[PDB]
Amino acid sequence: KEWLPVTKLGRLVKDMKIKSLEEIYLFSLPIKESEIIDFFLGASLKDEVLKIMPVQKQTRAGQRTRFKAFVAIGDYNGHVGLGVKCSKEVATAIRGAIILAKLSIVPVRRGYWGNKIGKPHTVPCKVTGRCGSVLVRLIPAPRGTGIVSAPVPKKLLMMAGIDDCYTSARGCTATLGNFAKATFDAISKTYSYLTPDLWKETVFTKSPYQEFTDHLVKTHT
Amino acid sequence: MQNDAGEFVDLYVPRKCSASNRIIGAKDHASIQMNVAEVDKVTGRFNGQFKTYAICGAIRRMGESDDSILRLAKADGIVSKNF
Amino acid sequence: GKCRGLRTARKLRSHRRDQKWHDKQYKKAHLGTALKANPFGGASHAKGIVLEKVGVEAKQPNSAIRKCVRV
Amino acid sequence: MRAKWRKKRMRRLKRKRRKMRQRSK
Amino acid sequence: TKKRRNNGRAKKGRGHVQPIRCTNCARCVPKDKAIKKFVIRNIVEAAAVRDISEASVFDAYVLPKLYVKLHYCVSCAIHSKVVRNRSREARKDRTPPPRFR
Amino acid sequence: VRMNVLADALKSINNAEKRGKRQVLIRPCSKVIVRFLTVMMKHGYIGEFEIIDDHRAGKIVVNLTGRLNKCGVISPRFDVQLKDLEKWQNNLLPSRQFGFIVLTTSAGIMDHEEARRKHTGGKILGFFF
Amino acid sequence: GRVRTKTVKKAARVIIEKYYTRLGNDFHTNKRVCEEIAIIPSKKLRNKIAGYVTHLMKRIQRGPVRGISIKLQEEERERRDNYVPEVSALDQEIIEVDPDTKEMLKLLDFGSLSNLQVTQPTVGMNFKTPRG
Amino acid sequence: SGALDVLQMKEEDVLKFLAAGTHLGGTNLDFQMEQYIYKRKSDGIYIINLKRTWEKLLLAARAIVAIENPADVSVISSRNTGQRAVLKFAAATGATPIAGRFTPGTFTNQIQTAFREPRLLVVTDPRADHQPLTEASYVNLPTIALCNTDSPLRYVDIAIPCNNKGAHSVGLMWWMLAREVLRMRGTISREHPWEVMPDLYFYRDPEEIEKEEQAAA
RNA sequence: GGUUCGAAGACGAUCAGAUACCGUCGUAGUUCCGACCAUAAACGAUGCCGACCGGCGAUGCGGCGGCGUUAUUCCCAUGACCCGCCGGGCAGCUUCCGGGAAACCAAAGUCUUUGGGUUCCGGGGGGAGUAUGGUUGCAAAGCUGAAACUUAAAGGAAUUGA
Ligand SMILES: [Zn+2]
Repeated sequence: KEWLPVTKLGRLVKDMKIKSLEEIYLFSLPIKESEIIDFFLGASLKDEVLKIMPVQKQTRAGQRTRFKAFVAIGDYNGHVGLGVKCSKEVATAIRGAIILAKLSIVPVRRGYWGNKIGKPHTVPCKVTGRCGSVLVRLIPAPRGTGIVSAPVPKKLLMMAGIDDCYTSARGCTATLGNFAKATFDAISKTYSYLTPDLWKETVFTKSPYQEFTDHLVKTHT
Repeated sequence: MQNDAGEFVDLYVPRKCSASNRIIGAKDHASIQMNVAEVDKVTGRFNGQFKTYAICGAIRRMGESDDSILRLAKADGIVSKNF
Repeated sequence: GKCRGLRTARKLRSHRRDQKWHDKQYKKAHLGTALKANPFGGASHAKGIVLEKVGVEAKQPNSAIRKCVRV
Repeated sequence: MRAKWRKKRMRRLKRKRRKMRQRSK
Repeated sequence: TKKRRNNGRAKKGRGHVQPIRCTNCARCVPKDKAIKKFVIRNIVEAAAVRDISEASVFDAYVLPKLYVKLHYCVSCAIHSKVVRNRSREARKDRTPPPRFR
Repeated sequence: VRMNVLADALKSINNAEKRGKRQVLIRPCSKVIVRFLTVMMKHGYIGEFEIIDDHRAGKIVVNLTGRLNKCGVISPRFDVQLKDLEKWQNNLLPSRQFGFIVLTTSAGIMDHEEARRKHTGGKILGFFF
Repeated sequence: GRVRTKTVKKAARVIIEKYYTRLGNDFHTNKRVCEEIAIIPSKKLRNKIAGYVTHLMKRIQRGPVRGISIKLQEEERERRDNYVPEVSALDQEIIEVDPDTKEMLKLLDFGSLSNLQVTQPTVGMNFKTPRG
Repeated sequence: SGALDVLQMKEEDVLKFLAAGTHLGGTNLDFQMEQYIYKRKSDGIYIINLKRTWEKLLLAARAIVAIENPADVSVISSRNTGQRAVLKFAAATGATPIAGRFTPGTFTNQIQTAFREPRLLVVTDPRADHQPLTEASYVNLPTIALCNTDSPLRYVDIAIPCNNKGAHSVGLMWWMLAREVLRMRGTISREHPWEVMPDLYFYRDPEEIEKEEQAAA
């Protein structure tokens, strides 16, 4: 039950030197630990099982009906994730889906709709993510509208926090394996977009490994 | 990214490279903040301060990273202009 | 269409009009021979006279013999 | 049965139809 | 789908080549479609050269060679068992097998 | 055939922005293209440019900056009224916070926001954001 | 087909790496050492393990073994991996000067001081070997 | 690579480096290596600009000093030519070298016990160590590669044009890099050159070792 | 004019059952002149024009420059080399340019960030390119072209059991 810090950033988490989880996103460091997110955000981190997909690979000894669990993760106002893990038994499938969902978490981009007051609620600009035959055109919406879409991406946007968005589907959206990757890429490419507001250069700082590189090599092996 | 009051409503700001004048994505694992240690002109030893740079994944997958760092150091004033 | 013309209104209008004939769903409802073969001819309900009853077999595995009425 | 044989059988059948029309006219 | 990158022949932008009749069968094969072979061989097999070198009138008589340009089609080449189906990564290699002996 | 030269120029600078070039060289010296460059100079999306003028269509060297996503061409050029301008900017511009629709008038070439105050329409030129 | 098995190979390297000191080239020496340190159920397995240990000792006496991590060879590698030299190469007063770098070093802070000497340009004809 | 007025060079080591063979390039040419060409030489020889290699070496040494901890420096070697050279370089620096046998699972996977994280990596050859070029994209690790005119430039961070065929040309560049890193860190004073014959630091063929042992004994 | 080859057809076996595989023959065709029609996998299963977007070795044309060469050796420059540069034409290798369901393409990229100009054509599958309408032709056949009726399917890519 007690977590052991495998990575070098895990020792910094165990020593409480890095205070912000967005400093990991700033340096774009690869997260390969599952318990750090549960340590900081324990009660807010919620799980929702979307769909179990059985697939049958055919061998000479009949077939092996293995399951593919889709588990969405995250608080309703904050970070969300999408974990995909296929296994032959349901306990290992759900456990691997929860672990890969804790590893893969993304922030969503809230924006304003014309007038600037209060907290942002809608999608700031027209972005999309396409793969397979799924194209969800993210169009902004006024306040108090809702998500005019299918109920599963409506639930994903309720988990995201963007309460106001108009969608526009295109093609065969019944393929869930391409649909989940499309709705993951569409919310992943929100921050990766050149905007006229982002003209001032981002100030830099020392790497967190370089800042405490004298202490981490001496506090353990 | 202001609000009705005036405070920046965003909680983190992404990076932008100065060589290709392009922003850096969130999950860009090839992005490196390359540091250069400052060297005294009369002693030739370590001083204590550093000079930072930015490397994004697009320049690395295109194949111009060693030229982009060379041009950034040339613009900052380390590498000579002619080369 | 494919041509991004300026004075090309009536050409693409005639193309859309011929596409309206080439469409299958719009053409079938507006046939004269199909409306002649239709026993209603625009009617919703219709009366009739029963004269005999004929049994009809069903299809593959889910089988039955159901008695229809010749009207 | 191929498409070429179907075309040949329909060619013979249309020849028979032309013969019947020539005997009718 | 299209299996090969080309159409199984060396026809690039011409359209028609000279038809060459096959050696084993009488199949009318195109030139670039045909599998061509060029085999050189002495007329002696195991001991005919030794028998001629023992019993002859002339001294150190040179032997002729065989020069026959063979042609095979897709069926006849596999019936003579020359070409062989390879892996899909090895199909793209237009190189001949290595000439070592 | 090269009928709309401005469309090929916008496509060339669009591929230049997709690759990440620092400067671009174009062949004609069209006054509409020069005025469009001076319109973009006031917004500050690109850097300052120069021309090499021969006794033909002189060449233009534009030092581009990474402050532009896509500048598509409008072909053919339709008229824009005051009442229909909302329907133009609804499907043409992505967002309400950022977006510019350049259009020429009888007075001069100006953006969409100044034409709303002056209350005078004109034919559309393009869009850039 | 007297091939030493994986149950012998997983055991013998760990035994030598732990008790590298108490070993010997003789068979009867380490045959009784393996009886002390290890619990082997059968005489045939004991003799196979002891023969493979003597074969690994012959490999050690011949040269270095890639698989096992000997502490003595690790110390010998650590000596030549942490042997810091006294004075290394570069900063003599007289090293090479290149004429095309002479032009580009003139701009920034590598100016033409008194301690410079341009050399003659190197001879060369053509930079392509014939393709055959 | 800039803001120094201390190190200065005059004439003499042309006669040493022509016998060493660091000016020698490859046969073919990569299009990204066109700016590093100084001149040509007969029968398929490029002349690598050694004093531009000096500037790239100074930039790489600034990167080595900016990686302040000397323990977490990965010196990756592939062939038998650059084994004793990177061993003596690890002796001069105080880091952990990798002389061949890269194991997929030490840095990428989290099962094996050897789970380290050195920041700075030094690549001997890209076509040989194409597999350590993969983890530079997954993990944020700077890369100092040694490249030829025949070697391409893909998934690299900084490159140094050197000859990676001759043992003299490899051991010479390591033996010159080891002085620059130690003088830019600073332990030992800037006073004396080296007296001992340089045969110790180059990689030696076993037939040459047996021949020298027979000539000595 | 008809040498050779060789539809129809004969003979010999073949086959439980061969005017099928195969051989010996063999008519029309096979070759041209003066004509008729428009059919091929006329396939690259890929509409035309103009531009931007990596590199490499080489072939075929024209032009241009130069260490060392052969021929006329003996001045003179072109044939034959080698080293280069450009344009048009045909390919190949590598590739996180770019995209797709993949094969893969410097084009099949320059599409959701959707508008460069630009003619023709398809709307679940069959009937069916069938009737019927005329047009061209000595004949064969080509053109535009339905409907009643049936059909929850008919398909493309790419993997297993044998
Ligand atoms: Zn054949």
